[PDB]
Amino acid sequence: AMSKIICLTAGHSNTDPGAVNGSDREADLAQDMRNIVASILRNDYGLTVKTDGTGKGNMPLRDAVKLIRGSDVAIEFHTNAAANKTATGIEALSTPKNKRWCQVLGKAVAKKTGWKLRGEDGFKPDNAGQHSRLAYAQAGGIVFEPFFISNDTDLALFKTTKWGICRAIADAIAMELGAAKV
Amino acid sequence: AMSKIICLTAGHSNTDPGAVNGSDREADLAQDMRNIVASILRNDYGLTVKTDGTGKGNMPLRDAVKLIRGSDVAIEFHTNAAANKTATGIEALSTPKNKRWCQVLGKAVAKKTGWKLRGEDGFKPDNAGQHSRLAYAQAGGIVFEPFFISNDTDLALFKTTKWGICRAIADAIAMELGAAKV
Ligand SMILES: [Zn+2]
Ligand SMILES: [Zn+2]
Repeated sequence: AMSKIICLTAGHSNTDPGAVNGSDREADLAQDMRNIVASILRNDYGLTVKTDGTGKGNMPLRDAVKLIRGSDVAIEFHTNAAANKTATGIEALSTPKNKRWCQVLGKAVAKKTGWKLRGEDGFKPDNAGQHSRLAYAQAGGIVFEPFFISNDTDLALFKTTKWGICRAIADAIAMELGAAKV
Repeated sequence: AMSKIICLTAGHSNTDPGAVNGSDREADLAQDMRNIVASILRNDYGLTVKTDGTGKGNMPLRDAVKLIRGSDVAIEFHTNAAANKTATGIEALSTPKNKRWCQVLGKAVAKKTGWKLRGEDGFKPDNAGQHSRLAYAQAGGIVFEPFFISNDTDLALFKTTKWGICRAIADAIAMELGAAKV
């Protein structure tokens, strides 16, 4: 696990913040997910994590893809959104190579939240995907959408259990890599 | 600053979360402040920080005061609240003896955000106080309330710039303790 490289990035930016629900912005939620998961992987496990920093995300695709290629797992955090404010659940978009990783991530979040796993236990393939960062998924990264920002109830749960959810994600990544806590 | 000790805690708990504004809760914002500032002081400045953990707060007073007494500076993060939803500004409650630290913190946040300083450049004394954790300030800790959760505009600013606000706080603490800015 100490030879492994985990890439974590955040979708969207301060100027183009993705989906919004009130004063909650996708860009901000994605920044929190990337930062918290990164910090736990580094602190609790001493693992190598490469990121697009601690600020907002939306690293240029060219640069992102270079990071994807240099890593063992690469995850960009996003929130889902629908006009239907009852739409709910967890999904991760990637190539079939990454199905197991998508399922590990999705299950980690489902256990903590009771949210529904969409797709195949949280996996949706790139060949059928529609996304602003579909190119990231096509390149072998994972576009992870743990919840719909448009779902007020799920968003409230996320906001009240953010650190616990992100710890579940970090712990699941470490477990899959066989990394013990340090 | 390498031999100094900082204490950081958070107000309120998961099931008694303090003031709320929609699905934003004081306990959760306080947890973010405490965790982000602590992580910057530890990871960027290499300083020694004592905390009530990475979860929710409301460490018992007997325990909290042990940390206050064993630190060079001790801050519990809270949010202010009012019936008047346009009430605004920064305050830090502590003993008179501890005025300078309160003003350092408040002015740092004012510079970053443009928020108004309440009291004397952010300081308010423990001897005229009304607060659930007044006893934390009475012991010479600092009950820090950088903004009113009840103010939609200021809460939104916190939400969109929190990592910068928390870095401004961490920088102010480090520099006052003798460390070079990072
Ligand atoms: Zn997105
Ligand atoms: Zn409070």
